[PDB]
Amino acid sequence: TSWSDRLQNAADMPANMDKHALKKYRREAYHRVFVNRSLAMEKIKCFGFDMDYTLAVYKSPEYESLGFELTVERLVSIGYPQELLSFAYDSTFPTRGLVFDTLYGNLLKVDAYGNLLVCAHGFNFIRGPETREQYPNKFIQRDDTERFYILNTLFNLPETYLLACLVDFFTNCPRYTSCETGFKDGDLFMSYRSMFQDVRDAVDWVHYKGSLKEKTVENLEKYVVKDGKLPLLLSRMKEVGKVFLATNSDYKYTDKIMTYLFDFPHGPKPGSSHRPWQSYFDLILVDARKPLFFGEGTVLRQVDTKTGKLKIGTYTGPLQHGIVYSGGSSDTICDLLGAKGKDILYIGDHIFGDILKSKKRQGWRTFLVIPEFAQELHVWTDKSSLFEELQSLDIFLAELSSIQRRIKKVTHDMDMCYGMMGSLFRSGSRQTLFASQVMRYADLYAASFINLLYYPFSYLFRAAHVLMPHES
Amino acid sequence: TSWSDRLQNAADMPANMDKHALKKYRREAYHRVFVNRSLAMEKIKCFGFDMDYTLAVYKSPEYESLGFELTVERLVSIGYPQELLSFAYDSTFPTRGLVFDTLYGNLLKVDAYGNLLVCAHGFNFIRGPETREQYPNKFIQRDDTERFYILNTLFNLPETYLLACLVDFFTNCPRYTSCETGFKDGDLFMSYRSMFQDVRDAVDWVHYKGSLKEKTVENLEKYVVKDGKLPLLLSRMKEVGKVFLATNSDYKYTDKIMTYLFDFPHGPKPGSSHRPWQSYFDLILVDARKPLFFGEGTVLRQVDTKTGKLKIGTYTGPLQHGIVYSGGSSDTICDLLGAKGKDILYIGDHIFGDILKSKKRQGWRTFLVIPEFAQELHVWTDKSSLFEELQSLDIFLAELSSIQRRIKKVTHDMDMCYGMMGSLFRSGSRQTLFASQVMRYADLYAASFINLLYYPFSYLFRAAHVLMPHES
Amino acid sequence: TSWSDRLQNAADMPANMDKHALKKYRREAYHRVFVNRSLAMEKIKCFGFDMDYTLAVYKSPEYESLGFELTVERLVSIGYPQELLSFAYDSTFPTRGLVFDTLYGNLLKVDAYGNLLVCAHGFNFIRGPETREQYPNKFIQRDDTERFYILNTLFNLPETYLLACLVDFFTNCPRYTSCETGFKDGDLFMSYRSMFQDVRDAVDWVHYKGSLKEKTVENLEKYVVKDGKLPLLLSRMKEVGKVFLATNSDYKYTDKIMTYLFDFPHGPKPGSSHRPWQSYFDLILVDARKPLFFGEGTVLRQVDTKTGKLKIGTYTGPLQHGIVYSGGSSDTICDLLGAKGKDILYIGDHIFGDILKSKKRQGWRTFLVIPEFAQELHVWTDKSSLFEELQSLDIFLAELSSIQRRIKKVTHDMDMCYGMMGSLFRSGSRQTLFASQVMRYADLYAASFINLLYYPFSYLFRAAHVLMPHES
Amino acid sequence: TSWSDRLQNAADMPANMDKHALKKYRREAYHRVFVNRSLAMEKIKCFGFDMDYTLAVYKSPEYESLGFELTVERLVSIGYPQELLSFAYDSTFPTRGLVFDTLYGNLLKVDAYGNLLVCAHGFNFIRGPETREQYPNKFIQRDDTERFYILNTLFNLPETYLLACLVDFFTNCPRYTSCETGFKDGDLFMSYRSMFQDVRDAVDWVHYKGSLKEKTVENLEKYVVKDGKLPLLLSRMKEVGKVFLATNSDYKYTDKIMTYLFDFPHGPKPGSSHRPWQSYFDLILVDARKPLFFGEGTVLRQVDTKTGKLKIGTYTGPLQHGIVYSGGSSDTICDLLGAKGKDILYIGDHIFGDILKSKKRQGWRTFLVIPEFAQELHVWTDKSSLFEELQSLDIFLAELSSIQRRIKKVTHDMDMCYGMMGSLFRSGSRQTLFASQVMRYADLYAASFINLLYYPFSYLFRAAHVLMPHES
Repeated sequence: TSWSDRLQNAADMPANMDKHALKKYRREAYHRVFVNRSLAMEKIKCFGFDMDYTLAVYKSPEYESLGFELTVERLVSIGYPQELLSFAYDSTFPTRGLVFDTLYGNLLKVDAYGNLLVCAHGFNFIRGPETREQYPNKFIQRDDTERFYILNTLFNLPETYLLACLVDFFTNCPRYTSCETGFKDGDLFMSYRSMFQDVRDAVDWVHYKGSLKEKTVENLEKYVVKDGKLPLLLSRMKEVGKVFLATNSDYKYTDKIMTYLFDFPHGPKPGSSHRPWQSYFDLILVDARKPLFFGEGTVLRQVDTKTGKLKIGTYTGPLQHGIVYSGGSSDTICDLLGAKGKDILYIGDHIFGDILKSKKRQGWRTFLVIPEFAQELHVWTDKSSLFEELQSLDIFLAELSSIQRRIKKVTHDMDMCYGMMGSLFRSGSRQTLFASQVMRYADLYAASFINLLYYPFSYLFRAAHVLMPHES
Repeated sequence: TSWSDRLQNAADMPANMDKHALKKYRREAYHRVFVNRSLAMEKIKCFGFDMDYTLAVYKSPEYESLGFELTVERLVSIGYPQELLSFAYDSTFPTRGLVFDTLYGNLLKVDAYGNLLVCAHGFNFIRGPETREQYPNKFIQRDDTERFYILNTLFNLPETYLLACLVDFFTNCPRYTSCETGFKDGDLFMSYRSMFQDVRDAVDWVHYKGSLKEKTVENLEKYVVKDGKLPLLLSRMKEVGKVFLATNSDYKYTDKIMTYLFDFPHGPKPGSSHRPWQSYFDLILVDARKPLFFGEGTVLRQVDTKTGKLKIGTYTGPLQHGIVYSGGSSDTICDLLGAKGKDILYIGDHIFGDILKSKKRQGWRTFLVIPEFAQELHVWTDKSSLFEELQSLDIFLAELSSIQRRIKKVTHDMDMCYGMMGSLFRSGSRQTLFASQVMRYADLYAASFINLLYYPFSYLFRAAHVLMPHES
Repeated sequence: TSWSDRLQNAADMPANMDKHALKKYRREAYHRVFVNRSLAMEKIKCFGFDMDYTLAVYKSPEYESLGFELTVERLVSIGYPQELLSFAYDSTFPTRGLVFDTLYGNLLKVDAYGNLLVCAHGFNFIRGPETREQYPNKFIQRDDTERFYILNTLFNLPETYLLACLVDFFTNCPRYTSCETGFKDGDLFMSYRSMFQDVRDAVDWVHYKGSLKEKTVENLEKYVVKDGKLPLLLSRMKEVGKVFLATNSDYKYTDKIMTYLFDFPHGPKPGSSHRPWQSYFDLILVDARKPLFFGEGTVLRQVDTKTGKLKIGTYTGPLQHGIVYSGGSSDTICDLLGAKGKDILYIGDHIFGDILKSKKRQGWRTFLVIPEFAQELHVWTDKSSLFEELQSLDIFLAELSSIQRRIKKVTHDMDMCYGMMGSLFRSGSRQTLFASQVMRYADLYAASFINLLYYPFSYLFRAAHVLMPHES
Repeated sequence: TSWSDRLQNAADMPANMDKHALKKYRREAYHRVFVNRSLAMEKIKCFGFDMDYTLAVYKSPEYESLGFELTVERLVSIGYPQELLSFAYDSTFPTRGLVFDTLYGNLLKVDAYGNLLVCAHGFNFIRGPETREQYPNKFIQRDDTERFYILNTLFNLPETYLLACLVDFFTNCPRYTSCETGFKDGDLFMSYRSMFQDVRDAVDWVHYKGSLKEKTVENLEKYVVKDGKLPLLLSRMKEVGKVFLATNSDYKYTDKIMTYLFDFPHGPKPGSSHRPWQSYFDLILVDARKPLFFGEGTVLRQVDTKTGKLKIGTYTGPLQHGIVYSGGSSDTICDLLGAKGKDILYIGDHIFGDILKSKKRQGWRTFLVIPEFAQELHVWTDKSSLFEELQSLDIFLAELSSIQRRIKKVTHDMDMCYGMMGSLFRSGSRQTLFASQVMRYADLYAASFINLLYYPFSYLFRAAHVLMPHES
């Protein structure tokens, strides 16, 4: 059972909007919205969305596997060895948020301070003392963006696995000699940095020039979660505020995906007339180019929705019914909707991108969708006895060895319940960079934004005030 | 009673090193070290220091007043009006960490998200609704460094006050017409941005070219806290690890100040032979140019300690006894002392500078000295009933107006106990940017690093593990 | 008769290598090599070439017309109006080296100092006094690269004409309102800058992603000049020095074009065995990325010549027979051939690019091919009586009005003999920027590098020494 | 007899303004204005000047020697060896326009293409073949500004000589070991790059913070050429156009120097009332910050001429009588004087700076003052038989060894007549970079702008039209 299986199981359920049923439902951890900073929903005047992995949650592991396969095919196409074609995506390996070290060809799981939690070279998980040879301080400077690439998006899951497969393959292929920084084949030297750049370029190519979108749209039921409660929640949002879409995707793809997402034999609820997806939005903006969107942005354009092409000219007019915009900036949204940043709840999955930038640059309120959380929460709740043991061990050690070996063992057994690279949010008792970023920049979070359906219009989401050590 | 009065009162006390006395002493909040992240002192192999406002804590408000007076004199010298000479420093106005908005000429106190807590234009504190005219979202983008300057150092206290004095003066002087972005005098327009740049340039000039250092060194008893326990703690550090100085100051000034700091008729303890200040350090580095120091740094040079001039040439040799270094980088320290970053505890007052950068760039452990904390902690403890009331009011409001007016009143009365710009760490129930940065980057903090004297050699400083909302 | 007709007529002639015949032939202006700086051919050890418009001279106006048509089709494809499809390339309009002013939508012909010689808005040639409204000093700052784009390559001929066609079209189309900086259609505004960027992007797309290369290679006889003397000259060069190819083109295209260029039923001369094009080169380098090539370059790669794909890895080996390189830098050539810059004669058409950069960055000797010179020289020689009259008029005016009107008339009549935008090299008595750049950076120049065939192995090309005014 | 002796001898002569006398006087090469591009004086509406080395020509070698001595004193002051104090300026060594190679510590004289003409390491002039070890292509990339510094101003004459003295000193001092890129003293290594940076910093310090200006103004007769014809020419300019000063110097220094320059017991001519220097200018601008001046410039300020300080505020008003401006941009001049660039003749000595930039950025007309030309022209005319022999030898060699040795000998003997580094304008038959830049960017040039006094109001300065080789 993948995280998207959990999402689809919940998607198949009809909405019981009886107030006591709703109160009962959001008691359950899987239907809750979690709160890092207090948020009075009555003050939200505009609800904004990203599309990919937010409105359109791609099914796992099918979609990752498709991306993986097409990326492999592209690399072979440009000259990588035929053996790559024998690789097959394995969802049990990657966790989101890993760092690829282009100098030494390692995948690293780090905390918020750049401390090493896990280090794998290909499929070889490197123990603590061997890690010191390459990382003397068990630390990386993660903003050395020439060396380190942080694989923070769900689109980066296939390349996370592909990188490890490639390191493994070249290491074990007798044609290549393994060196500290890459592989030697006579008078050719393939650095890990060049290999990474080829992988990155290929993934980009698959998305922008290859067949990924075409293969997705030709089998939307295989690849995209669909939930009849989606128009219900969007219609409710539109009763109390404005609703907008701001997506990096182009109009043609957006239209295909959104049409699918709303393709039911009814509108907001069973028995109601179906309505086009566009009617659920006060403002639709495609080709957003986030994160540049949250700064200078790009020229505001208008989509000719008959052809899917841009009209000639920068668009200088007002918000009008039926118009679809392209490019622009976050200020476009504010201006056209008459909103100030704190009046906006922006809903998306890109934590290091949309969510961080909308918060830091514009003071928008944020809701982070974490598609994998459906599965993570299962594991967290099922294995809470392991975590509790780990807490007790840390506490007992501190108050003053055999205890350290036990801590290592429990840490490993806990982490392996999530996958080879462990939980998105931690390794044992140590939080990841990703966990830290969610706490810092996501006002609210959940496995799906559909969980807002279970809270009333003017709910006050509450978090405890943070105190300094001397104030506590 | 200023914060430096508190520091000097504690400095005058002899050290009772009986273990039970030490345990009793660090119970008291004023002699504690506070802990944001756990730190096992037994793992620290090197103790590093900054000088200014760390080893050499300048007395308040005398030193700020001197800086203020010399900066005013410099501005008048370059053509500012003679009326500036009637200004007098007032320590009850500035709090450290305010943001000068060069567009509208306001001092702003913000939270970690750029939300406005306080806004003053000159000496006029602007209420919430009037704040919306210039800050529609009650928010600033604090990394818009062309517009906003964050006054984060204690050296910035006099200019914090001077900026407000200047805005007040020009506003009320009939020769000038007050405009949105500056002041008009016929065919001359002085923007707030140009005024700020003159102030910044003048403060820099006073420190680097003017008489501030000369006036300080000619009356060190007036201007610099002195504590006989300083050589005791440094000598104890040197029994268990290496000790280093890394200061932006030049050798000649460093030598004057450090000689004063060690000028007692004894060495580490009463009855022991006096020893030169240099003997307490395994490595002395001046002209550090932090924060560039924590990246590429500058060429490593050697000081001719007879002349106080640099020797000709980049220094390419090993650590040797009696050598004093100039420039270099954080890697110099690591290389010469044989240390990895987590083996180092770096002690300084510059949170946004040395402490943040040493942590983020190098994974050093950090101890933040906060000179004003001696006074802040007094006020915090004396007015804890006001804070507790504020907590109860927030809690009562949330569980569902007259209560809001009460919250505003209590917030104001609490804040005014600290000064006109309130606590370094908060306004009412809201934490400042500065508080957030201390929590994030200072592993340990206190009003003085001398508080380490009260903890044993291998003490384990403990902080609770942070949990995400769904983990709690 | 186009310039490429002249080149092909000369290409059809067999080579008479009798020394007296060769001496007679290079007497004629059309078969001469012209000399800006003295060059002793005996000191040249390496002859290097570009491919496009150097070895492979595209036929005119056919090739420009193809590029024009495909660029138009691309613009219509992305949403430009269908009326564009009625445009047809006109070779009598563009001259190479014009400046597009993206602010006001003008094509400008300038001198080396940025002084305006010609200004056309669409097809309206703007007289001197109307030019002052937009160019008060009849001057542009040509290095303001945000505003001005210099159309210096033969690939820029179709877009030169397309820009004028578009300005004309939008000006005369009643749907658009002509404004100073672009065109208004209700709530859409198309700036000249945005229009130019679309044109530039479309031309790039046609070359890199569209069908231009495919359409060229499917009818090479229509599109590419072919000369049996080419292998004769290259074989002679290889008797006295090394020969190299450095092209921005990819291997697959290079191979198609070069195979065509050498496809005769003989090798260097009639009666000799045919030899593959690769055998004429000591070093073949594709994907050169000039001008970056003349600085840091890119990673050196090796082409798998069976597949046309790159081999995996940076190539670290020596020059070997049959290897084809990709990327690298000008230092690659020097290292592998054992050459110093002044030992190299580099032959190309890109004056502002390859020729200027190889000279300035590396001190290479340069030979500039100017494909249009075959026609320009015809016109120059036929209309020399007009030029002589113009000289006499300038001289008579200076020694001290009706004469100015005559000067304007003769200038116009002369210029119109070349085309609507006049000579590549001048307007009347004033030299263009392009002329100045040829003099400054091309040691040698001619309509074809084949003219080197008519000079002996160790010929001394001589130019007069330049004297300052006080030295003369 | 120095070049400034020649200038002062001509300065001492009264002006005979009889038209036939003026015609006779400017026949002589020393009183001529030389012409690179034609210039109709009747079209000039504004005459602009720099001050230093233009209006105020510093006497040689006295002024260079003063600068040299103060720079040496500063280096010794910051820790250079006492032996530096024995150096003494020698005007026979430096020629302006040399390139310091910070990698290998050489002074280089180059042509316009970066080809090496002369190479000296300290005082050792390196012959051609030894030059190849460090410069394999006898070429430098002169825009590699990290490595090469071009000493283009007369203020750079003392440091030109100082650099050679320092290389010589360290080479011959037994304490230092000479290495390829600097000097080793045990564990100290002084690179040539660090040595150059110290020299550059010291020269800057002498001008901006040291005593150079003070020592100059206390003995203006020793240090500054003075000519009673200066107010005569400026007064004549003001009869036909506007006159402006744009100087990088501050007001206080400008006022001292200009007051001296006009301190005669008369005004424009003997017998006329003296008038203040300011009355000769329609616009006076100080603190110009050229070359930034010719782009964005700096904020326009107004000088309080009573105090010599800036008034508070950006100046937003019109041109008014008696105002003195500070900062601003070249557009300030155009706006306030109502001029377009080609209406302006700008007169200065900084060829690579003011003259090049005003021409390239703004299309101003240019007059280059070359103070050394007074002496260079003497040598040129006296040794023209050597140059003529050299021309004959080059010509005889070309038409086809003993002749090459003769060419080298004559080249050396000619060059040595000018000084150790030869003529500003050439080495033998090869022109320097400086010569090329004068031809390219100075419309007019002479040893002094006073030579304009000898041409009538509406003189047409004529230069021959440049033709390409195929046009000739």
